[PDB]
Parts: sequence; structure tokens; C-alpha cells
Amino acid sequence: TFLSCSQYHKMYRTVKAITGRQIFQPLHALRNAEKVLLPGYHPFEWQPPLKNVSSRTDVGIIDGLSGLASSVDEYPVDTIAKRFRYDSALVSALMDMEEDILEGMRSQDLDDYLNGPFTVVVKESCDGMGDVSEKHGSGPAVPEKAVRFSFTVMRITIEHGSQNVKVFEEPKPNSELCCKPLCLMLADESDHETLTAILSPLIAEREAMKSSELTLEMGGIPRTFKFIFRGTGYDEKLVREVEGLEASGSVYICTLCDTTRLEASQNLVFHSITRSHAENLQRYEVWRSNPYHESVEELRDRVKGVSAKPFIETVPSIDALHCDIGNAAEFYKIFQLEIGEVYKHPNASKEERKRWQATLDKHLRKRMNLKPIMRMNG
Amino acid sequence: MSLQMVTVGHNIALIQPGFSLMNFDGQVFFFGQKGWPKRSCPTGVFHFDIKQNHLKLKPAIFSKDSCYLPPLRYPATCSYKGKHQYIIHGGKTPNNELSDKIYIMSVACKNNKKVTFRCTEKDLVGDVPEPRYGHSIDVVYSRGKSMGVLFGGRSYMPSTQRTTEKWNSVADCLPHVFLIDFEFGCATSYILPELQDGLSFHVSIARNDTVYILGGHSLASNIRPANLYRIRVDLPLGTPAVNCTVLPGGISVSSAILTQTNNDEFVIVGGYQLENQKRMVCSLVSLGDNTIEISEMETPDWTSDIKHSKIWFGSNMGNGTIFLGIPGDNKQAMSEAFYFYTLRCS
Ligand SMILES: [Mg+2]
Ligand SMILES: [Zn+2]
Repeated sequence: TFLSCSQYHKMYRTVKAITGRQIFQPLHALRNAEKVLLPGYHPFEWQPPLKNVSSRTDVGIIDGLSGLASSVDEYPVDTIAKRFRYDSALVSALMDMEEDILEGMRSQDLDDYLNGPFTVVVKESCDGMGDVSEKHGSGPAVPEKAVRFSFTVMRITIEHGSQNVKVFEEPKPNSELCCKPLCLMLADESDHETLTAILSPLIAEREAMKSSELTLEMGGIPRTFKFIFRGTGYDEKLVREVEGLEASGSVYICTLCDTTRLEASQNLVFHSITRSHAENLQRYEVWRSNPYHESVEELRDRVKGVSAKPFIETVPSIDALHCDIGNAAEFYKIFQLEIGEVYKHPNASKEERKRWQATLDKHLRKRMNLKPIMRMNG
Repeated sequence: MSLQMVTVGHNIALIQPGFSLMNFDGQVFFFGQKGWPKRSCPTGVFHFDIKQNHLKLKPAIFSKDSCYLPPLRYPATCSYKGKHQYIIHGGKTPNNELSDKIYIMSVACKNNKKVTFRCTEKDLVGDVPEPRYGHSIDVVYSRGKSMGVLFGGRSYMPSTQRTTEKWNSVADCLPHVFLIDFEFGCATSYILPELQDGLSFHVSIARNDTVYILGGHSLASNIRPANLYRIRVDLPLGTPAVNCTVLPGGISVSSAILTQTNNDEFVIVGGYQLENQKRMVCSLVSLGDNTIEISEMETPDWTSDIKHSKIWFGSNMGNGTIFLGIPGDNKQAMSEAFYFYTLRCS
């Protein structure tokens, strides 16, 4: 309900005085209840030593810069990054969903005592927040763009011998109530160097945890946990920047195939996914070294537009909204071209096409009663 | 000693603290842009032409047999004239990494107002130095032969003792002197008993037989050594010989800029005196046969924007010209976020 401490204490004391009994709780009880849920409270362990990672297990919020170089004689940067530790956040999420996974495994006709390993498929996401400034007046002082970095446990699976069975599935994966945040900072999405400097420790922790084994004591007995990370929560603007490809000016448009814009208009359906992180690193190394000593254009079309070095293994994906808006935007021009009788008119005029558009809009508004607009949506 | 404001073009966001200004036949080339090379300039080098107090950024392409390199935010450049070319070592990858490859940048063609570079890479063998930034490398001549003298700066923690909460923490490198032979890529380290701790963001001046180390900052003690160094080197036919001596006359300066005014006479500009206050005093060094004498200038007046700021950067333009940059004040909220000025050394 977005209740502050002072107002909550006022409500508590008012209800306690008007009722006599202590129905609500004091402030220290609420502080204990919120500290028992924050990351860095319950103990855990890892079967591998997890090199380059500390073994301390009572740490929570930390500075996201991870030992910055803010001295005056260094590259200037004005950001405030606060983050949780990856393993601590995962342990906290597991201790939170302990009851849910217990209920799920009880409903799935399984024993109350059953060790792991629990295959935990986790979704990864990252996106900015636009404008978060709170300046009432005094003109547009600063844009003050922010950015976050969050994860979401997608599913949990367990097996009984050889047969696997999905023991936990999220009801709403792409929702707001299941966004577990790792890091929060105030930096522009286009700011590459600061974003890399902030996200490098998290990527290191993730690649070190990819091949580890967590051991927890949540259900009174030792439970083992594995993890599988999938970075599918990246939009096009960020997946065309963190992967090394050009942002928008490249002829290559497919983030899965190496087909140019010209070849895409000819070959429609016959394609395949020919992109990965290792091949992108190889293409960047070839671009940097250039052992063949070729021209710039041929080297560019040989590296398929790779110019920057990728550092985050991403798994791109699309949604239905973009597909349907693209299909409708194409069909709109198809209707214009078929109503303008262009198959018999080789070269028309822009004013004639605008007249066609106006006539089609009026006919549609008169028959179907629809409001045309250039700004397209879903 | 005359301040002069310079107006910037449209691609002003490509300028970041710690760029590089190379000189070729009087023409200045800008290197070390911000981010990654876009579709306009796939290389990253530009012509830093300035007319009527207005600078332009015209891209420059490489040769067919060249090699594309990523931009660096704190490299080590030295004027190696043995034709004319430059040698870049160190730097900082835009992905917050440190590269330890030597890039040989030379001009292979210049006609019809168009230039052409032949940037190639060269590896190191033997006592290879760890990847680092902020260091300065020079070339010294002896017995008709040339040799590269490099003094280390600072770098990240070693992979063995590196953790997550200190993933970006850095420290000064080991105080060693490395001799790099560009004829075969052979590096050899040398230990000196007079060197106590590391040093970063210093000034390196050499006249054909000895590199002078002026100013600098030490991270281990968070202070600035006020003692200069005199590294007398010699390259005999057999084993090399290097000697270091301590002499009075140092200046507590860090991140200073060095340029040449007259023959064997350089000038130091304001860097950073203390970690909190701003340095404004500037000194000039005059060389002779073996001695060295320092002196100040006639306190050139600055503008209000420079005195009211806190940090800045810049470099030299070769022909006695210092190009510095002042960040825009957020209080005005109407600025290009980076002011730029120039100083006529004369
Ligand atoms: Mg987005
Ligand atoms: Zn495709």
C-alpha cells in the first residue's frame, strides 16, 4: 500500500489505543521480518570452490561499481550503482519459494524427502527505465536516465530415476510481480563503457556459476541445485549493441541469419539460425587481425557486420506484437497498391498515392467506421 | 600563453577523456573515440583540422593490408622516427579490458587530400610485461641503434587474488624497466635498487640518451612523489647497461601534458597538484648537454569556466599547441557537456 514508517506507526498506535489489543505489529518486528527475507541471511554452500568469489555469506546490498577507480586522475564517471550478489539473490529466491516448491512436489505425487539435483531454468533480462527525474520546475536540468538488471526463475525440474517431471512452472513469466532485481544504476543505455564496467562482475559470477552445484538446507535435509541461464529478456536495441553488431545502419537485419537486406527480399522463408557467441568472437577476432589483407568493404561483408566484441551470450527472441504490427503495416501498403491500380501504371506520383490513401481512409471510415492514423500500434 | 575558445562540430560525443593526438608532417590525427566505430568511420582515426576556431572530424581509412584496432582510453605513445611513425602500447579496451599488443601506426599513402594508414601489430617475447595502462614508453638511441624504454603504470589485480567486490580495483605495477626491441619483438626486464614503488600518470622526457620521469601519482600511498628520476641508459654490443639516479627539482604534478616549444626545451602544463584542489602553476624545462633546469611561465590568465571546474584533460598537437577539454557544468543545463580551448605555446 506504499506506507511509510511514520504513517504506519501512527495507524498502529491509533488502532491499539482504540481497540486495546495489539492486533498489528511494532516497527522492530517488521524490521526483523524484512531482514529475515533479504538476501544474505540463510546459509548455503557450493560443491566447487567457486574461485574468484568470496565465501562470506552475510552480505546484502553492495556498491555495484565493485571497487571503482573514482580518483581524480582517472576516467570520470558519475553513477550510483547498487546491487545484490548473484548467489545470495538465488539463495534468497529459493528460500522464498521453498513453500511453493514443497507444495508443488507434494501435489506432483512425490515423497516429502527427496534430494536433488533440481534443474533450475532461469530467465535473464535487462532494460532501461527512461526518465526517473523528479525536478518539479527550474527547467529541464538533467535527463537523469536510469537502468536496471534483473533475473527471473522460470522453471524447476526434478527426476525420479530416469524420467523427468516439471515440478514447478511459473504462471506468468513475462509479468511485473516476478522481476527479481540484481542491480540498479543511473546510466544511459547507450553509455557502453560504464555499462560494461558495471555488468562485468555479474557476467563473471554467472559464467563461474554455470558449472557449479549449490547445496542448501531449506527443507531440513540437504538439497542440491543446478542452474541453466537463458538471456532472452533483451530487446532489439540492446541485443544489437551488447552482441557486437551494428545498431541500425547495417544491411544485415536478421539477428539469427546472415542474410542481407537485399537477399531477404528475394529469399522469404528458406533460412536458418547461423549465429552464436563463439562464432561472433571468431568473427570479431578475424575483423581485428585481418590475416587476408583485404579491402574494408569485403572484410565488412565477410564478418557479416560484426565490429564490436561481444561479452554477453544472448538468446534473442521475438513477441507477437511486432509480428502482427509488421504484417498489418505491409498489408496496408498492399491495399494502397491494389486500390491505386499500379500494376498498369509503371510510374505513379506521390500526390496520386496520397490521394489513394485519403480515399481509402474515407471509404474505411464510412463503411467499417475506423479511425486511420500514421502512428501505428497493436 | 594566450587562451582561445574553439567551437566543435556535430560529432562532439566522440571525444572522451584520454584521447590521442598523433602528428604527421604537421597534420594532426585524433584517435581514441568513444564507444565503437560506427558506419561512418569504421577505423576510428580522424583529421583534427581546425580553421577559424572551428574543428572538424573527417574520417580516415586504412590500407588494404592494414589491421583495425579498437580505441584505447589510456595508451602509451612514442615518436619513433627510424621515415616517421608511432608506436602504441597498452591502452584500455572499451569493454574495460587491458591489451598488451604493440601497434605500429604508419602512413603508407597521402595524396589527393586523402591519407592512408598501414597499422600493423607486433607481439612481445621474453620478459613480457603484464597488460597495463597509464604507463609511458619512449625510444632511446645508442651506438646507432634504437631501443624502447617503458616504465609501468597501473593495472588490475592478478587473476589469482581477484574477487567480485574488487573486480574493478586496480593497483600500481611492479617498479621494473622493460627494454623492447622492435626489430624482433624481444622484451627484457631490468630491476633497479633505487625504484621504491610504482608510479602512474607521470611525464616522460628524453634526449637521445636518458629518460626523465617527472611528477606522477602513487596509489599505494595516495601521494605524489616530488622527486624526479634520471635513467642514464647505454646499449653496448653485448649486454645492455641501465643506471638510475635521483636528483632534486621534482614537481608534485599528475596527469600533466608535455609538448615541445623550442629545440631541447619543453614545457609542463597544469595537471593535478593535490587530490582535491586544482593545479594552475605551470613550469618549463630547458635541456642542454647533460644538465637540466626548470622554470615557470608568466602566469597566463584563464577563463572563469576553467577556474570554476574541477577536472579536465587534453594533449598536445605537436606544433607547440595544447588542446584541452573542460566538461560542461550541469548547473547551466544548456551546454554541449564538453568545452574546449587551445593554448598558443610560442
Ligand atoms: Mg528496451
Ligand atoms: Zn533472418
